[PDB]
This record gives sequence, structure tokens and C-alpha cells, in this order.
Amino acid sequence: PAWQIVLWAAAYTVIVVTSVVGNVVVMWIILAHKRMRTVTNYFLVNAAFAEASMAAFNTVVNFTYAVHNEWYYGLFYCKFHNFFPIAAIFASIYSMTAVAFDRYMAIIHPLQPRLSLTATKVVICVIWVLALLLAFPQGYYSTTETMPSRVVCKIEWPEHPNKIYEKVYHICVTVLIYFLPLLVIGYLYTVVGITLRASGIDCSFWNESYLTGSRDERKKSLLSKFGMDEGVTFMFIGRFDRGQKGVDVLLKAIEILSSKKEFQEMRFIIIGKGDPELEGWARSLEEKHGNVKVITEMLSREFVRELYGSVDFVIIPSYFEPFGLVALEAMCLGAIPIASAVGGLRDIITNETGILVKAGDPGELANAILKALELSRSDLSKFRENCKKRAMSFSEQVSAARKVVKMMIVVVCTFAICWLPFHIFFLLPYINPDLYFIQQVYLAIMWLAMSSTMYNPIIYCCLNDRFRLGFKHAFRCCP
Ligand SMILES: C[C@@H](O[C@H]1OCCN(Cc2nc(=O)[nH][nH]2)[C@H]1c1ccc(F)cc1)c1cc(C(F)(F)F)cc(C(F)(F)F)c1
Ligand SMILES: CCCCCCCC/C=C\CCCCCCCC(=O)OC[C@H](O)CO
Ligand SMILES: CCCCCCCC/C=C\CCCCCCCC(=O)O
Ligand SMILES: CCCCCCCC/C=C\CCCCCCCC(=O)O
Ligand SMILES: CCCCCCCC/C=C\CCCCCCCC(=O)O
Repeated sequence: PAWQIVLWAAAYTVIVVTSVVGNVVVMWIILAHKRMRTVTNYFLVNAAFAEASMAAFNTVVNFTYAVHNEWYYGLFYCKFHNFFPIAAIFASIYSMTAVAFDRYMAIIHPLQPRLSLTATKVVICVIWVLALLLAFPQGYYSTTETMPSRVVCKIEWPEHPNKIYEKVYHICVTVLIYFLPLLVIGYLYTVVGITLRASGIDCSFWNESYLTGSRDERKKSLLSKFGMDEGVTFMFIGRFDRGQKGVDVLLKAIEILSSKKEFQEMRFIIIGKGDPELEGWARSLEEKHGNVKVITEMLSREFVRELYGSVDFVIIPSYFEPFGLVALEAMCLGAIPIASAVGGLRDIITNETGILVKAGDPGELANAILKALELSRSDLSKFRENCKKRAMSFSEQVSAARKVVKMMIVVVCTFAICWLPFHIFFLLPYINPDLYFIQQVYLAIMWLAMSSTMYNPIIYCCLNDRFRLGFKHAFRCCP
């Protein structure tokens, strides 16, 4: 069916041209602009070079040899045709693995040193050396030979009764360039994507701009709704439990403070439900003291935003706070956090943006509450401004990192999809020989696998403003 061959040749040429043009433009965008020269972009340039080289130097003969099963192209090209794609795919997928590892280090272990640019050039050279070494056996054993009357290019391992070495080599290459790097990148981006999503906040909602009036009028109206007169107002919200959210630590701190004269000047609002003994202890402290209020009913997020914008301080005595979104919610609304120095709370709150204490120590928490009462004698506006600025700038870095990580996840998923049918096609004989319309299926599977060399520049242009601007500059001639 010659018309099908014409359509297939057109599709393969579309692969070649799109891959070469887009990857060359990506290399120009990164290398020619000093702002673009980063660790991540260097690994991306290495991957773009590997993919453009494979599309430029293998696609045409792969198509022609798949369509016309006689080798006319010489011995050295037979070796290169069996050698280069393994090295190129290895170099590209491990450049992507290095990008994911650099992101995981910057986000999960910020204190630990990362690669310098020269270190990344060294890593890229090591990657290419390992790629060439892994590809070497397949190119070394390739030869042209009559089979028995017409020339073919074929991999000829030394004759062994079970061909065990060639089989183990193929399995190892498939693991090293597909399954293992995908598992590693999947772990890295799962941890990173969960940690970033758990640290995000909706700034369109948790925003002081939707409150009305001065903070003092709001706090007075709130205390009046609770039946209390004006005072320095502390708020807790969370589940009542032992060993987790710390409401028991806050209740012990309230009992410690209750004997002091300073307790007269404080007000407490404890919101949550859970362990009945803790609920009964909170109701006992509420009836015992006129400056304590407890709310076990569920509240709307609008009412909680009103509370965050009215109270003076929010107490977060968590034993365990991996992400600390509640601290961002309070700080965005101008409440000053008083929190255990654990996890995301320790990462977000600073000495200038809150008060931090050891988790599980009621006496240190009572001392921090007394320190907050001492701070309340003076104006707190600069403190709340620092809390708001810190919460905004933190949210901000999280959002940009989420964009970059989403782009890289789209890249890795496109790679996994494009290469799965190819490796399945070459692993099927080991579990079921079959292979008896195979040529039409092979042209489709090969087209999909090699199409992977053209998607990344398209992906960068859609999901990255800098690459989009670089593509606009490269194509300024066009409308
Ligand atoms: C060179 C060719 O390789 C296959 O065809 C020959 C036999 N070879 C298994 C074998 N090797 C022996 O020594 N005996 N049998 C196959 C194979 C090799 C390594 C694998 F991981 C999976 C399959 C290949 C490989 C890739 C890859 F490697 F990047 F995926 C991509 C492409 C291209 F995109 F251009 F079309 C072409
Ligand atoms: C917007 C601009 C649009 C421009 C549109 C045209 C772009 C053509 C450029 C590169 C494609 C060709 C790259 C090289 C392809 C080589 C084909 C080949 O013969 O491969 C040699 C290899 O050694 C064994 O075949
Ligand atoms: C980016 C760098 C790319 C370099 C590619 C170099 C070309 C590789 C092609 C074939 C290498 C395999 C060599 C096999 C030699 C066999 C000699 C013999 O059997 O006598
Ligand atoms: C040290 C702090 C530990 C915090 C643990 C928090 C609980 C979550 C931990 C592991 C669950 C991982 C499940 C990932 C499944 C994929 C989810 C997805 O696709 O988005
Ligand atoms: C034939 C199968 C090909 C598989 C790859 C498909 C092409 C993917 C390339 C670009 C698509 C990128 C879209 C990613 C989500 C964008 C979300 C958004 O724009 O907000």
C-alpha cells in the first residue's frame, strides 16, 4: 500500500523537522541568554541535544529499513543505528532525573548544598560516558550480513546455547533507560508535588481586604459577641487530641497562667472537637473563667477568616505539623502565630514573624503567652505587617515552584507514555513469542517512541513564560 508508505514518511519527517527546530531553538534560548544559564536549564539543554541528535541521525534510516527490509547503508552506520539511540535516551532521561533530584533537594533539604554549574557540567560528562558505555555492546555486535542471500543489519552476540548474555543485556538496558529512572523521578516528584500542594493557600480568600473596619473594632465586636470585654485575645483551632494538635498543652498552659494577675488581661477562644476528656476539660475551664470561650460546633471558613482578622494571636501548639497551612492562614489575616517549632511551622515562622516554642512544654507556652501580652502593650502593626509579608512571599515561591514542577511532570509523563509500547513490543517475545500485521503495528509503535524527541520544546513553550518569550523572539519574522 504505497499511499500508506507516503503518509508514514510524512509523519516521520514531521517528527524530524519539529524535533530539530524546537530543540535547537531551546538550546539557543538557554545558552544565548545569561539569565537562562542555570543547573536545571543545563540538564535541559543536554536532553534537548540528545533528542535532536537522535531525531536527526536515526529517524530516516529507521523508517526506510522498517519499510524496506534490506540494509544498504554500510557497516559503520549499522553499528551507529544500533548504538546511538540507547546512549541518547539514556543521556536525556538521566538529565531529567538530575533535574528532578535538584528540585527535590532544593525543596526537601534546602540547607544541603546543591550542584554548582561546573559540577553540573561534570555530571553531564559522566552521564554521556555512562550512556556510551551502556550502548557499546549493542553497537559492537552489530554487523551487516547476507541472510542468506540479501544484506541485513543484525546484532550478533557470540554463540551461547541459551543467548543468556544478550537477553540479560536487553533487560538491563530497558530497566536503566525506562523503569528505574521513571520510578526514581516518580518518587521525587510525588514527594515534591504533595509537599508543595500541602503548603499552598488560596490568597483570593484568606485576605484581610475582605474584612471591614479597624482591627480594634472587629476584636471588640467579637469579644462582645462572646460576652467578654476587651483584652489581648488568643485563639486556638484544631482537633482535640493527645500527642498531635496540642490542645492538652494549651489547656495546661491556661491552668498555669490562671493563677497570675496577668491572666486578667487575656482572653482565650478555643475551637475544635475530639477526645471527650479534653472537651470536658475545656468546658470546665470555660465555666471556671470568664475570659475563656469554647466552640465545639463546626464553623464556616468565613467566620474563621473573621476570627483570624480580629484576634491578636493564634496559638498552634502542634506536636506534629508537617506543612503549617494554618500558620499561613493566620498570618495572612494579620494574626501573630505562637507555635511549636516543628515542621512547616518552623519553616514558615521566623523570629520577626511570630513566637516559637518547644512542642509539648506547657510552661514554655505560658511564657510565650506572657511575652505576647508584654508585646501587646506597644503597637503591633509592624509585627502583623511582617507576618503578612512573610506569608505572601512564601505563598509566592510555592506557586512558582508548583508551576515548574507541573511542567517537569508533564515532560516525564509524556516520556513514559511515548516509550511504554516500544519496550512492551520488544519484551513481549520473552513471555509470549507471537509476532505473526506486525509491520503496521511496528511503524506506529516506532513513530510514537521517536515522537518523544519533539514534545519537550512544545511543552516548555506552553508552560514556561521565559521559554515562551524565547520562542517568540526566535520566530519574530512570522506574524
Ligand atoms: C537500537 C534499537 O534497539 C532495538 O532494536 C534492536 C534490538 N534491541 C534489543 C536487543 N539488543 C541486543 O543486543 N539484542 N536484542 C532493541 C532494544 C534495545 C534497548 C532497549 F532498551 C529496548 C529495545 C533502538 C533502541 C531504542 C532505545 F533503547 F532507546 F529504547 C530506541 C530506538 C529508536 F527510537 F530509534 F527507534 C531503537
Ligand atoms: C521555521 C523554520 C522551518 C524550517 C523547515 C526545514 C528545517 C530543516 C532543518 C533540519 C531538518 C533536517 C536535519 C537533518 C536531517 C538528516 C537526514 C539524514 O539524511 O540523516 C543523516 C544520517 O547520518 C543518516 O541518514
Ligand atoms: C555524542 C557522541 C556520539 C558518538 C557516537 C560514535 C559512533 C558510535 C558507533 C559505533 C560504536 C561501536 C564501536 C564498535 C567497534 C567494533 C570494532 C570491531 O568489532 O572490530
Ligand atoms: C515527616 C512528615 C510526614 C508527613 C506524612 C503525610 C502523609 C502523606 C505521606 C505519604 C502518602 C503518599 C501517597 C502518595 C500517593 C499519590 C498521591 C497523588 O497522586 O497525588
Ligand atoms: C500521541 C501521544 C502523544 C503524547 C504527548 C501529547 C502531547 C503533549 C504536549 C503538550 C501538552 C501540554 C499540556 C499540559 C497541560 C497544560 C495545562 C495548562 O495549560 O494549564
